[PDB]
Amino acid sequence: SGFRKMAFPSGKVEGCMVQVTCGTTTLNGLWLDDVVYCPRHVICTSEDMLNPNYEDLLIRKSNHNFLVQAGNVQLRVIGHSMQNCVLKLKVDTANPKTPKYKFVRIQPGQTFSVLACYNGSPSGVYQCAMRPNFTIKGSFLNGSCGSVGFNIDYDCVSFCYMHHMELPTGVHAGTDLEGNFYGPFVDRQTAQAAGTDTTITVNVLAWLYAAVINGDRWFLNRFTTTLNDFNLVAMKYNYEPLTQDHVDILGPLSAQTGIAVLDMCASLKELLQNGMNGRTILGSALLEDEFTPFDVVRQCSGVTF
Amino acid sequence: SGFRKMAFPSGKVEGCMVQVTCGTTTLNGLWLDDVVYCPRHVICTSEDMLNPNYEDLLIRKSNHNFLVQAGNVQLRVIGHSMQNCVLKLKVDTANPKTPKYKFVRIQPGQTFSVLACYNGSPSGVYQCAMRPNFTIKGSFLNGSCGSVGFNIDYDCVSFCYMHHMELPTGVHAGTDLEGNFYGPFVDRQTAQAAGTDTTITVNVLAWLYAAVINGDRWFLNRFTTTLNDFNLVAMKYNYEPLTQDHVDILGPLSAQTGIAVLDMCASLKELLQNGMNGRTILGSALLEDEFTPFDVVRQCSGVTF
Ligand SMILES: *[C@H](CO)C(=O)N(c1ccc(C(C)(C)C)cc1)[C@@H](C(=O)NCc1ccccc1)c1cccnc1
Ligand SMILES: *[C@H](CO)C(=O)N(c1ccc(C(C)(C)C)cc1)[C@@H](C(=O)NCc1ccccc1)c1cccnc1
Repeated sequence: SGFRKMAFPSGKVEGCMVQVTCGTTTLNGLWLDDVVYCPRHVICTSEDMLNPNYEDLLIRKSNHNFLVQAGNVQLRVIGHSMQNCVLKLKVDTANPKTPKYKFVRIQPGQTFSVLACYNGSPSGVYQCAMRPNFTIKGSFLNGSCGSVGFNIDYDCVSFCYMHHMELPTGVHAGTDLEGNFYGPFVDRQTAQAAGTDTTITVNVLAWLYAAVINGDRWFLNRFTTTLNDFNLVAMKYNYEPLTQDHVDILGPLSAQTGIAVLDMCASLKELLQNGMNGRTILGSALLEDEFTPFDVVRQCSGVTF
Repeated sequence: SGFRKMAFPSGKVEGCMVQVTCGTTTLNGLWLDDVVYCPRHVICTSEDMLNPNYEDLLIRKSNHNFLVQAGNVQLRVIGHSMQNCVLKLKVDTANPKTPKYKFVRIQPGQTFSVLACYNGSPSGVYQCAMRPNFTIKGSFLNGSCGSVGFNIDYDCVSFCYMHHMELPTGVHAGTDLEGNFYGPFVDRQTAQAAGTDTTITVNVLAWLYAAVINGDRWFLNRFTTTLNDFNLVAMKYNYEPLTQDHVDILGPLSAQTGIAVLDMCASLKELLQNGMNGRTILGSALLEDEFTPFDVVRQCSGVTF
C-alpha cells in the first residue's frame, strides 16, 4: 500500500553523465556509444546571450576546444556537429556503460524522471510531467543544463528531455534529444511566453483511481455524468477535455475498482465545483495531475526493471 | 529555481540488490562485500506468521537452504547468522559493485531515499521521512520486503532502513541494518499500535525558508513570537516542540533569507491558526514536513555526489 511520486532508478543514466566545457562554460552532457550530447549554448559567452548566432559561434570552434570529462577519464573529441539546439561531439571511445536506449519525443501530459546534474555529477532524481504548455515544473539551478529526463522499460532507457533553461517565470524549458524544443521556446535570453496551462484531466482521474485502490474513498458519489456534460465543467475549471481515447486508457483501472470512468468523472466534477472541504486525498489537499494511468498501474502492480 | 521532493541517485544501491529465497518465500537482500542482509522473516511460511519462533525456524535451515541470485547468477552461501531481526548470509564472493558505505541508525524526523525493489530488481526511488512515531509512509507492495533506505554523502552510502512489513493501518515499519526495529514493532502478524504521530516542526520551518528562497512569500507577516508562546500553539496543533537546537540548525537558512527563526515561527503560528485560505506554498495546500534543513540547503545549493 501507499502512493508516492516515484522516479525510475537512475543508475543506467548516471553512467552516461559527463562534463562538457567549451572555453568559459561548463555544463552536463550525455555520453551514449561514441557521441556526447549537450545543449548548444555551451558555446556562448555572457555577451552572446541576448541573441547568439550559433552557426557563427560554432564556426570559431574546433574539436580540441571541447573538453569532455567522464568522471576522471578524458574523452578525445574527434568531430562536432550541431543538430537543432543540441551539439553532438564525436569522441574516440564508446561509453562502456551505454544502456540499451532510444530517443523519444513525449506528448504533453506524459511523465518522466529527471536526473539533475552539476559538473557532470548526479545530485538527485525526481518525477515530473510535461505540462500541456510544454514547460516542466522542475528543480534546476545554474549549471543544471544538459540534465536529462527519461523513462525506463525493463532494460531500455527512453530519453525524452534535455534541460536547457529557466524562463523568467521560474519554470523550465528544454528539448528532445534531437535538439527540438518542446513548445515555442528559443535558446536566447529574451522574455518568452509559455501561454495558458491546463490541468491534465486523464491524470487526475488516474490518481483518483489510485486513491480508491488505497482506500481513500470519501469522494465517491451517487452521481454519474456524460462526456459532453463533464467537458463543460472541465473547460470552466481549465482542465483538458476528456476524449474517448482517455476513457479507453483508463479501462484497466476502471475494471480493477469496479468504478465506471463516467462515474469517476462525476466524482471529479463534484470536487471541482465544491472543493475538498479541508479533506485530503492520498495525503494531498489539491487534485494531483502528475501521475499517468500507466504510472498508477505500475506503482499499484509492482513492475520492475 | 523550483523545489521538488528529490531522492538521491540510486545507482550505487542498485548494484547491491539481490533476490533471497528460502524455500517458498522470496524477498530482497542487500549484498555488501561478502555478506547479504535481509529480513529474517524470509524463513517463515504462511502458518508461521502469527508468532514465529525464529530461533527454532533458523535451526532447521542450513547454508544450502538459502538461494541468493544477483541478476543472472547465484551466489554461494557459506555461512548464516541472525542479528536481531535481520539474517546475515555469508557468501563466497565479495560484491564487485560494493560502494563505500556505513550503517547508521537515524533519528525521527530525518529523511532518506527508498529504493523499492521486487525479486531483487529495482522498481523506483522516492524520498521520505522517519515519522516521530517511527513509521514511514512509503509505497510498498507484497515482496518489497528487504528494500532499503539510504542517504549519500559524496561517494559514501549510509544505509539506515530495511523494509520489513506493512501495519494494518497501511503504514510501514522496518529496521536499521543491525536488525533493530525503529519503534515498538515486532516481526509477527499481530495488530500493533504505532501511537500518536506529530508533525516535524523544524522541517516545516525549513520548507517555509525554501519557499521564501523560491519567491513564495505571501505568508510572511508583521508579527513575531517567543519560543515559549510558539510551543503553546505547537502543542495544540500536534506539532513537535521547537528547541534551541532546532533554532540553531535553522541558522544558515535564517542568514540566507534575512528572516529570524522566531519571525518565521510567527508566520507558521498564523498559518496554523488561520489555514491557507485557498492559497498554496511551493505548489502545496498543506504544510510539508518531509524536508530537513539539510535537505533544503542541498537542493538550494546543488551539492553533487
Ligand atoms: C545552464 C548552464 O549555463 C544554466 O543553468 N542556465 C542558462 C541557460 C541558458 C542560457 C542561454 C541564455 C541560452 C545562453 C544561459 C544560462 C541558467 C539560465 O537559464 N539563465 C538564463 C535565465 C534564467 C532565468 C530566467 C531568464 C533567463 C539556469 C538557471 C536555473 C535553471 N536552469 C537554467
Ligand atoms: C514482504 C515479503 O513477504 C512483504 O511484502 N509482506 C510481509 C511482511 C511481513 C510478514 C511477517 C508477518 C512478518 C512474516 C509477512 C509478509 C507484506 C506484509 O506485510 N504482510 C503482512 C501484513 C500484516 C498487516 C497488514 C499488512 C500486511 C507487505 C505488503 C505490503 C508492504 N509491505 C509488506
